[PDB]
Amino acid sequence: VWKDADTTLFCASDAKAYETEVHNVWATHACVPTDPNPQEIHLENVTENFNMWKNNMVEQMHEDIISLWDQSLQPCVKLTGGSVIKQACPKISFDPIPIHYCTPAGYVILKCNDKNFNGTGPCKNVSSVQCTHGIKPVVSTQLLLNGSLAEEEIIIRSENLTNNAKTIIVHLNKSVEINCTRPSNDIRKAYCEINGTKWNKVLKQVTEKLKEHFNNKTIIFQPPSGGDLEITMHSFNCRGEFFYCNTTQLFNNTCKGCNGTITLPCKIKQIINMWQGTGQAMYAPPIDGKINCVSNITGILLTRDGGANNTSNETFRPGGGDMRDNWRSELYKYKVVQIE
Ligand SMILES: N=C(N)NCCN1CCN(C(=O)N2C[C@H](CO)C[C@H](C(=O)Nc3ccc(Cl)c(F)c3)C2)CC1
Ligand SMILES: *[C@@H]1O[C@H](CO)[C@@H](O)[C@H](O)[C@H]1NC(C)=O
Ligand SMILES: *[C@@H]1O[C@H](CO)[C@@H](O)[C@H](O)[C@H]1NC(C)=O
Ligand SMILES: *[C@@H]1O[C@H](CO)[C@@H](O)[C@H](O)[C@H]1NC(C)=O
Ligand SMILES: *[C@@H]1O[C@H](CO)[C@@H](O)[C@H](O)[C@H]1NC(C)=O
Ligand SMILES: *[C@@H]1O[C@H](CO)[C@@H](O)[C@H](O)[C@H]1NC(C)=O
Ligand SMILES: *[C@@H]1O[C@H](CO)[C@@H](O)[C@H](O)[C@H]1NC(C)=O
Ligand SMILES: *[C@@H]1O[C@H](CO)[C@@H](O)[C@H](O)[C@H]1NC(C)=O
Ligand SMILES: *[C@@H]1O[C@H](CO)[C@@H](O)[C@H](O)[C@H]1NC(C)=O
Ligand SMILES: *[C@@H]1O[C@H](CO)[C@@H](O)[C@H](O)[C@H]1NC(C)=O
Repeated sequence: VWKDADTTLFCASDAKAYETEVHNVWATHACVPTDPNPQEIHLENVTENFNMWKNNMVEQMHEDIISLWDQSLQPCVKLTGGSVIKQACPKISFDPIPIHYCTPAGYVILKCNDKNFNGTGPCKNVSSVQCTHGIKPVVSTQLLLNGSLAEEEIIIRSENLTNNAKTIIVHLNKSVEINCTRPSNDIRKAYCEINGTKWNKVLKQVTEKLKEHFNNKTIIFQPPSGGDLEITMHSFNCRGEFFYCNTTQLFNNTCKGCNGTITLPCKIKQIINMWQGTGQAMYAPPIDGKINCVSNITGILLTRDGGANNTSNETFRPGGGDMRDNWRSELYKYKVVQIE
């Protein structure tokens, strides 16, 4: 027997000894070793209600990544309003690793094994576990990177699809590779390569699905309508450098004669609007050599235009900024219960 409850979680990872990569270093002192023998217990004929938009695990993971980034990605200058601090900012080794979130004695994690689970409402195939799976804490905007994939169809996730102020998480069932490079020897100019055939096939399927939720209306994609570079661009961190990539070529409804390699223009930025809290961090110029990251696009962050009930269209724009939706997109099938 159990009841919905919150408690302090603990983390587990496969961190290595002597490795200087910051995620490894942080997991070495902040987490325990991964469960050598994990085994979930199935709860026969048990239906449970989940709410990925109201999940204290998300808040706790957010706390951890903030602590991780604050211990590892030390900006040269942090203009956090008023006075400014110019601490140490050596170049570091940055590559996220999987982190497990685990419950203490007296608690368990309920796991939604419904393959069409959209993140809210009842779950028919419930299992109990001691730790979540390994979740990579990938910080990004617009595109969710290096995550898990929907096991069946593309899933639409939203706290309330009818309210246009609620972010939509698109969970893909097929990943799309995005290959980003800053060639060696403008040191800040880069480019991301995406296969256009693939991207346009998935993007078409996303419109088909969104049609299902918006009574077969005309689905239109448009670039963000204003804001800072972090959300009008696809932002992410590659080898400790902050990439800002123009996704206009991705969120055009054009696709013809357009089906080759899509080349997104990118910049490595030194001055960043932080995602942890309102403030500005400045880092040193980028490192030498070929900077390259090959990542899987496993989801999209979408915001729907308002003032369209009286039209025949629904316009969708890439979103982002609140990193909790990134953790949400992986924590959606977990919930913490107390053993009564
Ligand atoms: N948890 C709650 N409830 N609020 C937190 C909000 N608090 C306050 C201030 N916050 C902003 O103001 N933000 C707006 C800002 C643009 O002005 C950009 C920020 C960004 O996402 N930065 C970013 C940097 C690097 C990478 Cl790689 C990346 F993927 C993203 C988001 C966030 C946290
Ligand atoms: C229910 O979940 C279990 C894992 O706990 C899985 O093996 C099984 O295929 C699931 N059943 C359905 C119908 O999805
Ligand atoms: C998710 O599924 C539940 C089923 O109970 C439904 O009530 C809810 O509207 C769905 N949400 C979305 C965004 O499809
Ligand atoms: C990228 O996707 C492929 C297939 O979708 C998968 O096998 C691979 O593990 C993924 N890579 C990462 C780093 O998640
Ligand atoms: C992904 O989901 C779409 C529907 O959203 C479906 O048409 C397609 O066949 C699915 N792909 C795979 C590989 O399951
Ligand atoms: C969803 O948002 C719409 C639009 O504001 C609102 O009218 C409706 O009450 C919301 N639904 C719920 C269940 O809160
Ligand atoms: C990524 O792009 C670079 C430059 O275009 C290329 O040299 C490299 O082979 C690519 N790698 C993959 C896995 O696509
Ligand atoms: C792009 O994707 C399509 C379909 O997924 C594939 O057939 C094609 O070979 C890819 N293009 C390149 C240059 O790899
Ligand atoms: C992205 O590129 C398009 C076309 O070159 C341009 O109109 C747009 O201003 C760019 N995005 C930003 C945020 O500057
Ligand atoms: C995604 O995973 C690949 C393989 O592990 C890695 O090379 C890449 O840097 C990751 N991307 C991000 C944005 O962390």
